[PDB]
Amino acid sequence: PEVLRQQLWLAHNLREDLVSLQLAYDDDLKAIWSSYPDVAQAEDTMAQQLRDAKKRLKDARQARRDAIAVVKDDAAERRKARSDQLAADQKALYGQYCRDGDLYWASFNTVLDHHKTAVKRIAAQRASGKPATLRHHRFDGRCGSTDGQPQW
Amino acid sequence: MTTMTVHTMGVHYKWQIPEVLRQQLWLAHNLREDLVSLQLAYDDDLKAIWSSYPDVAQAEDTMAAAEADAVALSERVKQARIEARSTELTQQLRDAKKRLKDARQARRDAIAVVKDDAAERRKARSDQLAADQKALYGQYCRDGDLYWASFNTVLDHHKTAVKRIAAQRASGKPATLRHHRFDGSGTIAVQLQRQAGAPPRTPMVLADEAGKYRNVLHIPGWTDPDVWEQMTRSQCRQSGRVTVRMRCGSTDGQPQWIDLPVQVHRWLPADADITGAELVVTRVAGIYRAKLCVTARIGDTEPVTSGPTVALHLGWRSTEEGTAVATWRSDAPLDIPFGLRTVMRVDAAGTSGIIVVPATIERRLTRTENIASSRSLALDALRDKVVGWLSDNDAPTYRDAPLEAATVKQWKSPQRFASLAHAWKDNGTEISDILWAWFSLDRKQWAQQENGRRKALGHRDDLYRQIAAVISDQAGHVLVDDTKIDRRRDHAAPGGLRASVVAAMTRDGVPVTIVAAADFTRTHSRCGHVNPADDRYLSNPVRCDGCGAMYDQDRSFVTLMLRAATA
RNA sequence: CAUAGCCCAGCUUGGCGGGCGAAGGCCAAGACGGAGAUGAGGUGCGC
Ligand SMILES: [Mg+2]
Ligand SMILES: [Zn+2]
Repeated sequence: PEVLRQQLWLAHNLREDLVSLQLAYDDDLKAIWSSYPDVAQAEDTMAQQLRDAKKRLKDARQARRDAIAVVKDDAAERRKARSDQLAADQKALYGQYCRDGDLYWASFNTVLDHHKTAVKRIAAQRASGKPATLRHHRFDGRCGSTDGQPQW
Repeated sequence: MTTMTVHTMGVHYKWQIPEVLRQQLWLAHNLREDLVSLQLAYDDDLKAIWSSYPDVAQAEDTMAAAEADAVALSERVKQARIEARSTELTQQLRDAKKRLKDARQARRDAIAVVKDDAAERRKARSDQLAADQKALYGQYCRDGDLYWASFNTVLDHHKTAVKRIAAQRASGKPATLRHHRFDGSGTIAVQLQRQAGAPPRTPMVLADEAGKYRNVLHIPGWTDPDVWEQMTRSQCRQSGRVTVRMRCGSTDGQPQWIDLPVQVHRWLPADADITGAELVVTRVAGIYRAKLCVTARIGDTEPVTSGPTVALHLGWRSTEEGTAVATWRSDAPLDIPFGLRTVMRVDAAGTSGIIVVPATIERRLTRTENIASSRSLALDALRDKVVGWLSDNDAPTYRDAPLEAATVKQWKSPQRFASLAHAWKDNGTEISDILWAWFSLDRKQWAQQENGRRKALGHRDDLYRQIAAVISDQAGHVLVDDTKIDRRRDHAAPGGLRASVVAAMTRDGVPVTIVAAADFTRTHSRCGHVNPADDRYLSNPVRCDGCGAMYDQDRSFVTLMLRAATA
């Protein structure tokens, strides 16, 4: 049914918005970290002959992580504020997708868990030195509401 | 017009596999497995009938006793090795081996002498085998969903395999058929029926959308190869992206077709006569690669008359820049393409050369082996970690059944771990992350651990095939010998070079001559003296008994091959 | 997730541009009979 197709389309749309919000939140954290002059200097520094470069690159990579740890406490409020900002924006998507949309709330809840599950895996994965991330997945194709009319 | 040719066409990787094709491969697997089981049953019946003869019974009892003595002496030798932690006992074991071989010869003789008596029994069993196969066909086709062409292809593969195994058992290794697990990789086929007094199934007939085979196989957009060789590679590879309609099979008594995206690189000559088309599905590192093969009949080529005689010789002696896999000599100077001059070396006169394989093949295969070892160690680490977690925690149901540490401890193949991981994608358990963190990583490695190998091996094959071409370009006659250390020989593998050279010479019509290489290496070309010692040749060069000067054994080999040819 | 390999219209080799389980392909030289990884015995599927 077209209702089924539209719900999936809304489901695909919601994930992109959540992915879009995450990277901006991810970028905001990067901007928050880059505020410290020590962090910025390391990032510029970060920016047989193979081994020497690799060693210096990771040392620069480690130093940037080292600078993150020392000033982690002093930036906790700033990180939380953007974290609170992300939650509010994520809350706003519920109104647009569910309160003002025909998407089923169970579908939103399920995807929200999946993204939140995904970021937890991702966040620790990048920590030790093993990088990977969310990227935009292209759309490929009770049953919620329909102009406020529930359909089955 | 007798020669058969087979042309390959690749399938698009962004092509899925329909449900009908999976059903066909599943049925083909089941047929092959029942056939293997019946083959083993038939072999067991034959062995029992052989054993029925009291002389054969006595010979078999003697053989069993000799085998028991041999294994007992092997156990004693193993115990002596363990106690020494690393000659008379070995001599006793050798005596037991000799006795076992003598008993085996006696058993073979006993079978041979009474062979004419159980011929009726053997024929009756074979007839029952044929009847069982016919019943299988009646089930799979007359009452099943298999297409009769695929059944014929599987039967032909099976009967080829049984002859291979019988030859191996006659020629040594007591190998046998082994059941296999349905990984999802198989073979399907379609035949082209041409009754008597019928027009040739021309490739142009196939491209017709209203042809006599529009319901069986249809490859639109054929081109004459004479025009084809002038089209640029651009329009060539853009023109070949075509859509093959193929009869695939029936489901609930309804024919089903598939529409493969294929990229055709060479077309068939207009006078050809197609025979059949077989679709092969291969699995490598969890990627379904497919390939369509078309077989036809083509007129032969006139054999050449002019062209220097070229002699080839094989080895596996090493060289600093790669394995030195062959040495060739020519009657007259030869021309070697510039793109191969670093693989097919040539001398000053142009009549002699060395074929080496660049060492990059060896390095890549070594990388594959090291990735295999590292994968094994990481596999063990994951096994230990999952066992520990299972011991210390609850077990969420897998396949709706509790998981036990003993069963997990007995796993050796990655397959069980993979299925469990895909089962626990999102259980939320930490082990699941531990069970996914491994998984993804290895499939990156698994790809490499396989693909590189094939890719690397492909490269080597290419060189050999290319070499074949150049010789058939000039040679009026080609001669071949009838001939870590083993690993290097498994990497270079001159057997491939011999097979490719013979195949190319057959296709091009050049005469191939198998020289009797008997008493050649011990023979020096210049001094004409044989050398009885069989250990001096392990190094190069070797001193000559009849002349007292070191010489190239391979160069003398090719010189002798040419001399014997030039008689 | 290792630090260079693998993949992105048959195959191998080069070159341009991309992807790390997903994407995105383009160009050039050459060659080409499909039918061999002991890892399994599941009685449909390493998604
Ligand atoms: Mg290709
Ligand atoms: Zn001599």
